[PDB]
Amino acid sequence: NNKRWYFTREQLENSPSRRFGVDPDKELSYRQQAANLLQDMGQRLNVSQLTINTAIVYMHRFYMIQSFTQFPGNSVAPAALFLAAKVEEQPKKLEHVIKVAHTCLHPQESLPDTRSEAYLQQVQDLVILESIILQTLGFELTIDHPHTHVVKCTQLVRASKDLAQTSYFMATNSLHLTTFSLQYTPPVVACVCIHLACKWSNWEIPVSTDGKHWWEYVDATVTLELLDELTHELLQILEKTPNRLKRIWNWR
Amino acid sequence: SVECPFCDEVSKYEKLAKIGQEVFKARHRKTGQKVALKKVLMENEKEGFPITALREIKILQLLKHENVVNLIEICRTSIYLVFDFCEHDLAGLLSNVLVKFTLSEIKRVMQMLLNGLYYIHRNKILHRDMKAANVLITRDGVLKLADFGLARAFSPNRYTNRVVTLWYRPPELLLGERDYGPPIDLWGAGCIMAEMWTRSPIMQGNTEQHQLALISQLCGSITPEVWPNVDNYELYEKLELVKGQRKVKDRLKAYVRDPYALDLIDKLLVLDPAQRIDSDDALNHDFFWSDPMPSDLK
Repeated sequence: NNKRWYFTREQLENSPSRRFGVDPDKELSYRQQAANLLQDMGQRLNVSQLTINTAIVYMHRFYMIQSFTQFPGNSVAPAALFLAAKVEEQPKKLEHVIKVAHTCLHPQESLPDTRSEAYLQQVQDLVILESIILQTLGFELTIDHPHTHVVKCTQLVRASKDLAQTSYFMATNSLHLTTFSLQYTPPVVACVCIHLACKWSNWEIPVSTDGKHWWEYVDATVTLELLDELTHELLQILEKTPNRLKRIWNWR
Repeated sequence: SVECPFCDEVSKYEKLAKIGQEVFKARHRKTGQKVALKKVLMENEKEGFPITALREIKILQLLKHENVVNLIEICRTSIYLVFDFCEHDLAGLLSNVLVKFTLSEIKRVMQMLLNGLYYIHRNKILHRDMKAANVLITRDGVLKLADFGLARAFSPNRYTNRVVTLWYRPPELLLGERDYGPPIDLWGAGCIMAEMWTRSPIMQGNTEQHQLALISQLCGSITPEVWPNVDNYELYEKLELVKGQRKVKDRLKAYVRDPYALDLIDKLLVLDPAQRIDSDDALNHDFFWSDPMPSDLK
């Protein structure tokens, strides 16, 4: 059901990984590293950011049920991506995905002979892992991403190509860097991203004659208290991330 | 071993009897509720979990409606899709002489059918396998569209061409069309409607040419006057096309008799996909709104 893959902050604290002796903070790293590996492979495999995003949500959800101590990010990322590419109608061949995973994880090794018993074996490992992901997600694979809603929002509120560009950037980074996708609906996250993007660009969208703030047309539940709270978290993690902000920094 | 909150083991259901030839009729061990378990096939599956099953699962999870088959859950051990069990199907009932529908009831069947189509198309899904054998009727006389393993979401588009069982496959596809839409399902709806009286698939080709010939001997012939722009298909100039030839209403005049039924069928089995009536207008046709009025099933 609806409330199934959204978790409270206390639920996020007592995660499967926590039960096996992983710090809150270590676990957060394990997730960010998975999102990075997913982004690197996806770029090399030439799948869309959408597929990459979908794979990131799978990974996020998969680790609310499973522990990093039992399933390594470096094993789950490729499988999640292999699956997400099928689901988003950009199937990549199994052998192909294994090969790109290998170069990312081991730039200096050289692929085993595709005839070796040890390579036939790593193919079998991925297939087994994909099946475990499907069962962990209970075959719920249709993912909604904030990006859909950013376009809607930043457009109907008359934003420069620029402002819109910064909002998508934030949306993409909220997946790599945070667990918002486990806590807030995509329409809310989109508001969070547009909000920070405005703040980052010194832009303010004017209050309507009715007295309605822009976001009330996006999600009726959303409050400024919450918007400011979440943008602050997102901005803080962005600051801890080397070069990430440089990408949107107005250098003129 | 590994935790699994959201995928139940299929052992919760008790296997009663093979059907598909792996599809089983089964009984929930606690409640007795009868269901159908369809194993997901794994022969020649070289690329992990079959993209065709992912797609179907994706669509079934989306489509929730009184006239669309209902996927209850997915179960592990293989992997099984669980459906509400349904005893009958339009193909079985129509090929069964003891079974008899009144005109009042036929109206109800087409009504439910068209409503199912209207709904799935509304959700940007093409069924792509319209045939009597894919239409279910539940013990309570409720019609459900079933078998979405060949269905596809829709939105110059280049969709797959070898789709829909041959006898129900529309002119467009039999001419090499790849930018088609919901009308392909409506053509199939037509073939099923006529089948409600004739008790047998009206057009039984053996090859693509044989099917296209049969269509011409019924709908008149493929003509740029009748079907604006038809001659842009390279498979039109190539393959054999007849000349002279409209007999939709005469050949069916026998079985049906009712004016309205014949008029709708003429509008479903229309050559130009863009002039073929859609689910919304069909439901609105006088056939469902003149006497006798549509009645429930038993």
